[PDB]
Amino acid sequence: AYTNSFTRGVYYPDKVFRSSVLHSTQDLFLPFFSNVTWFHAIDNPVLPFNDGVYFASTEKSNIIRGWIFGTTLDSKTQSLLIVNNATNVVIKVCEFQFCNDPFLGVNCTFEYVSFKNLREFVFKNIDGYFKIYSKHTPINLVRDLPQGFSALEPLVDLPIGINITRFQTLLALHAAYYVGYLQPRTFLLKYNENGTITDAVDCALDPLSET
Amino acid sequence: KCTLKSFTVEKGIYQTSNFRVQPTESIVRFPNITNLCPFGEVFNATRFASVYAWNRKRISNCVADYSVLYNSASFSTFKCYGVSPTKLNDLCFTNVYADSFVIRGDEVRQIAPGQTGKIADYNYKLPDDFTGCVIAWNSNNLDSKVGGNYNYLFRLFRKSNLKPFERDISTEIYQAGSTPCNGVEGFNCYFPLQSYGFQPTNGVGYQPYRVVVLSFELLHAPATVCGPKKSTNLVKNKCVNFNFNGLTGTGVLTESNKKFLPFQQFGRDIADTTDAVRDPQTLEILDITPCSFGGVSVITPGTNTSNQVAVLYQGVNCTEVNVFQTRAGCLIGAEHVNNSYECDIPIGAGICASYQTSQSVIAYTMSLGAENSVAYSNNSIAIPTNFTISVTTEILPVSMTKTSVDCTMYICG
Amino acid sequence: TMSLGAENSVAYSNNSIAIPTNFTISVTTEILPVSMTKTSVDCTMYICGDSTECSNLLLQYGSFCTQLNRALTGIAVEQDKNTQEVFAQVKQIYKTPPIKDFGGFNFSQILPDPSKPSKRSFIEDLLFNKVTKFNGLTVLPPLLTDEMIAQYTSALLAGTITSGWTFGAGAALQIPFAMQMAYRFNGIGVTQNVLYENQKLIANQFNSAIGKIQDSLSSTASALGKLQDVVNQNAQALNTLVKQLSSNFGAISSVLNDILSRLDKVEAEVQIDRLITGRLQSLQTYVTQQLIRAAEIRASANLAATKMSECVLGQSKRVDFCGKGYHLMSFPQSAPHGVVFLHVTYVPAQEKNFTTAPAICHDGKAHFPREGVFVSNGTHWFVTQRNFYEPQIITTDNTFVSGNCDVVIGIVNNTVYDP
Amino acid sequence: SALGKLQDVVNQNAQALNTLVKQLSSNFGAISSVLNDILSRLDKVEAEVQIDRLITGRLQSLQTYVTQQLIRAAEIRASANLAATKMSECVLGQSKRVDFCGKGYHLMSFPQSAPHGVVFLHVTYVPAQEKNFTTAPAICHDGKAHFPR
Ligand SMILES: *[C@@H]1O[C@H](CO)[C@@H](O)[C@H](O)[C@H]1NC(C)=O
Ligand SMILES: *[C@@H]1O[C@H](CO)[C@@H](O)[C@H](O)[C@H]1NC(C)=O
Ligand SMILES: *[C@@H]1O[C@H](CO)[C@@H](O)[C@H](O)[C@H]1NC(C)=O
Ligand SMILES: *[C@@H]1O[C@H](CO)[C@@H](O)[C@H](O)[C@H]1NC(C)=O
Ligand SMILES: *[C@@H]1O[C@H](CO)[C@@H](O)[C@H](O)[C@H]1NC(C)=O
Ligand SMILES: *[C@@H]1O[C@H](CO)[C@@H](O)[C@H](O)[C@H]1NC(C)=O
Ligand SMILES: *[C@@H]1O[C@H](CO)[C@@H](O)[C@H](O)[C@H]1NC(C)=O
Ligand SMILES: *[C@@H]1O[C@H](CO)[C@@H](O)[C@H](O)[C@H]1NC(C)=O
Ligand SMILES: *[C@@H]1O[C@H](CO)[C@@H](O)[C@H](O)[C@H]1NC(C)=O
Ligand SMILES: *[C@@H]1O[C@H](CO)[C@@H](O)[C@H](O)[C@H]1NC(C)=O
Ligand SMILES: *[C@@H]1O[C@H](CO)[C@@H](O)[C@H](O)[C@H]1NC(C)=O
Repeated sequence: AYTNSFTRGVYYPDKVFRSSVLHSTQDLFLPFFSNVTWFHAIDNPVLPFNDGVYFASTEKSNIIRGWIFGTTLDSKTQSLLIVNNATNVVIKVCEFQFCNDPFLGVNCTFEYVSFKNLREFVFKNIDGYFKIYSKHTPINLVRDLPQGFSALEPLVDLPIGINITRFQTLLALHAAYYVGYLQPRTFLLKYNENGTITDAVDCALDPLSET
Repeated sequence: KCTLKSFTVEKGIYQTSNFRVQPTESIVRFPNITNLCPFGEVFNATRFASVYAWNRKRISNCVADYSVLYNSASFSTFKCYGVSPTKLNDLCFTNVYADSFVIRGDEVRQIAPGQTGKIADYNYKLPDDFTGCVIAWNSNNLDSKVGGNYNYLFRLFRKSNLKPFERDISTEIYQAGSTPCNGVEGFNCYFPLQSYGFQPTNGVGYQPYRVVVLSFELLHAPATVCGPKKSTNLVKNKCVNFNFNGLTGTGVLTESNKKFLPFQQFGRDIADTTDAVRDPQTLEILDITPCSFGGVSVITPGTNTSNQVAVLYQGVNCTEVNVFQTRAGCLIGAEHVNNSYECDIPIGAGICASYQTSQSVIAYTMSLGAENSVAYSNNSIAIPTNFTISVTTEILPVSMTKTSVDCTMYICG
Repeated sequence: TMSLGAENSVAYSNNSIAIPTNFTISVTTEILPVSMTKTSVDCTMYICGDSTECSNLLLQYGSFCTQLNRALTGIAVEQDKNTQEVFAQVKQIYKTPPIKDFGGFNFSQILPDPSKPSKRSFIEDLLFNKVTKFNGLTVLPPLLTDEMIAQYTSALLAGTITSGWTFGAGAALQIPFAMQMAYRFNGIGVTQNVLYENQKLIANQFNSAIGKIQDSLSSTASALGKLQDVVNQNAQALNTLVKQLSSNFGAISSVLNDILSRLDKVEAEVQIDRLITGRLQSLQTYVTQQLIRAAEIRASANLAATKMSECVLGQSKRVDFCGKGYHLMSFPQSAPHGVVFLHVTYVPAQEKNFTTAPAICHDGKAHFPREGVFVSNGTHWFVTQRNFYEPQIITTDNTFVSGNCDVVIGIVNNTVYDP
Repeated sequence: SALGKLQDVVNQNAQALNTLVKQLSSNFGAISSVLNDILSRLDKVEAEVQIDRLITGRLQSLQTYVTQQLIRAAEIRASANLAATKMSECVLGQSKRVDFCGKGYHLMSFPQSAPHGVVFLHVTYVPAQEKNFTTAPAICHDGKAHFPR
């Protein structure tokens, strides 16, 4: 299944404050109105990672709780694993030997700890530095990812140096979710009076956006 | 007189070199972390890494002293890129990646940015734009052994050259032709690694050398590896020189309502200079405003008539420099007057100055002319009963001197 | 494909004339730039930002920095000269009497309003609403404040209303405003009885045309485009000069304090000379384009000063110099960085066709009109003033003789009256 | 000071040539501002590095001069076009244009030559001694309204 991404998937590009300004930047962004893959966990196959990922899920029930990343997923290299279970965060990179059908059951060079709603996330891995961004919002639409704009703040950067070409998501076992890929687009970002990114233009979308 | 390169000065207003408020104190701020950085875990380990499989050590959340390294007689080379070693103790970085390995004494030439050859292309690749230091020492007494120290390995072959910092540890057979290798050595099919096998009989070029490449994560992100420098109390509402985490500048600091989100560390201007900071010891946002500056104009009657003078600090406030405030700036040595006259020397915003009685420079709002109610009514006319013939002069420039310049004789003579 | 205009066969023949039987008083706005913002740049602080290390390298380049400050000082002094040459054309600050008995013409919307915090007219306040510093860059104030510019437009306007053109040639001489307007009608070749016989209509047409200026300015934000374009070009030039401080020009960083906090002197100088080279070229490109832009504003101020003299202090015979139609009069209003002229013109309105002749035969003598055209309603022949239909009996006193009927091509037989 | 517009054109052109000659003494980052000093001290490979810093800066110095002389020539041309118009309209004619040829009602003008310029002596009639009168737009007679010619 597929859906329109609309203007979703913008994030704060750098750790610098700006306000009441229009600012132009080139980075891995999800293009406006791009084509997003869609799944229903009541459905967690392995997917390619490309240059980076936008991920989102619908919420009323806490089914979806984590992710796996790597190249072969079979102990031949360090594989990033993330859990965020709605009370705790746990992160690991060991040479795990996952089975062909893993779930969260209801060498480790790094380790770390810390529908009514839509949860949004962005993952990117430039030179194996795994950066993460996210957002949450209430929603009115039961079926699908609604049209709107709200930028994602950074959460974490992992200095792990890991090559990723494949990834997967983890269900809790004894909901609608989404995947789309980032591209090296130029964007014009609007920073408001309170320094929030409140709107953007994808400069390659159409000739008016290029104008 | 020096600005005009003349001993006589005509009547007028002349700009002379600019005024700047000077920094009153120097302010220094760094994170209050106390850990000494773990560099001994790299430089003084008994074991060391093979160059085909170099070890990266993360350095973070600590106080360094890089001068302990470059003061030492121990190092056979100490190159630095994007930084000078002498200056590292004043800086602070988000992380250091200390990459570490053994190579032969000749191969130090391949441990540099943008290089080629067996070590650079098949073992350890530095980028075109590296920021860091490459530190090497002869380790014959640590890493040679009789019969050969075979514990140190290098990749002899690869099917394509590595990207910068691409840590390929694969032992899969190198294929030199169309011949299938079946995971074993054979015709056109070779193991990709070799061993240095170091012996104490080896010469200065074929001896083992230990290498550390300190690579600096230098970013807008918060810093965690700082040099050994002190930090001061903070200062506000005063022009000061300042340093936050190595970000050196000068200005008036104040508290501010700039609503930094918890991940932001600096604010930037249209010139990409910094216009706010977050302090590394308290989560408080400081606005930065430039120390006051302006042109300085000297207002003079001609030296043919007086040596008295008045001075205008353009756009400055008189609290920052008779003394009088105007929209043009702070005006000093001019007597303010409530009479109004033709504009003799122009100051700006309707203010002018002249030399008058007590013979001194005076400053006043200019008069546009005498004020005249014309005697209009619906039945009154004025008719001229006599005339005067005026002859008035007008002067117009028509040409200028016809210069020529042989640019080959101007440039090269 | 664009259309140039509606096609029109003019109804020409060798004996047909069209004479206008009525007129309209137009008031039309002209907007001219007169000055631009007086910027100044401390080129040492722009290029080197109070680094002493960069400051000593910038001395290797000699007098490039003082001649940039000399060029911008010449541009800045010229903006006050441009303003003085347009507005300071009065020698005295004239004022209107407290009784506005101008024969029914109503100047209240262009004369000063004392309720305002600066004494601008109502139309000068609309003009001031419809048009909109850290890196060694500064803005210097103009010599004449907007309050002083509004006193000059007030004096020019009050001299023109109370005394006509006389205050331009010498002392202001009072003349009743309808008698001054009767002179303006003689100046376009309309006989002055046409004003006195139509005075109440001409005043209503003028007062209505000033009401249309208020409505246009109180709605049409594109109207002052020439002044906003001059404001916009100077802002875009400064934003370009400031953003060029963020460029590397091939140095390791554009921030001069990165180089001076990361590198020792011998390696820092190699990086700083790239910043000096690119920033010096950035500032030379700005000053060169501000010199070319200043020359264009000076040409517009020289035109605005010539329109003040020839259109406000006089009445102009020059076609289309003081608006479209025959010029009667003009009024100046102040605007941000410029001047607005309200040009008052006579436009002919309602043609009728007539038969016409070059001359008339009477007693075999050829008679020609002294100051008019010979015209016919189809049966009778009349002499008319040339710019307004007012037919008079053909007489020895509105005609003159020369020779006899044998010579003139198209002469007509009609009686000429002897009083 | 009455001749100031012509002296200002002399002074600006003199100051531009003195600025252009002073810029020969600048190093632009070379070891010396003297070209024979570089060539008598250094061998060809190292001398050409120093000479190209002088060539770069002296070429920029001369481009700056010729650019501001082009901009100044356009101002002198505008003034000469105006002077040629005042010659035709006020020496060869009698102008009706207000304040084009002096204040007052223009009678006549005389050209006088001056260094790099022209001086016009403009002769004008100025009305000088007013008297006030009552006035009327028209006069009644036998019910006829009369207006002055
Ligand atoms: C996404 O791609 C599929 C084909 O892969 C196409 O049918 C669908 O219409 C596309 N949707 C959008 C939003 O472009
Ligand atoms: C989240 O994980 C922790 C262990 O990391 C566990 O103790 C906790 O109960 C989990 N919470 C939920 C809501 O599953
Ligand atoms: C750790 O590395 C060794 C080889 O050095 C490997 O055999 C082992 O499987 C790795 N650990 C895990 C958790 O796979
Ligand atoms: C900015 O934040 C303030 C509260 O700090 C709020 O009142 C205001 O409405 C916000 N403005 C915008 C444009 O979001
Ligand atoms: C040290 O810094 C932290 C914030 O980083 C702050 O909470 C603490 O009060 C500081 N203590 C001192 C003595 O500076
Ligand atoms: C110079 O000053 C003297 C008196 O000291 C005076 O006679 C002369 O006229 C002055 N000239 C000028 C040009 O000011
Ligand atoms: C000058 O500074 C004082 C504070 O010392 C302030 O009250 C005043 O408004 C300032 N005036 C100007 C024109 O800056
Ligand atoms: C000018 O007049 C004002 C009152 O109008 C007065 O306050 C001020 O002190 C006077 N200045 C001088 C220099 O006398
Ligand atoms: C004048 O006469 C011609 C006769 O053909 C006619 O076409 C034209 O419309 C007339 N114009 C006016 C203004 O009466
Ligand atoms: C106009 O032309 C006609 C012929 O079409 C001729 O008979 C007549 O005399 C001419 N009239 C005038 C006034 O030229
Ligand atoms: C004309 O009359 C007015 C009446 O107020 C008077 O002020 C003015 O001085 C008179 N002018 C002459 C020249 O008589």
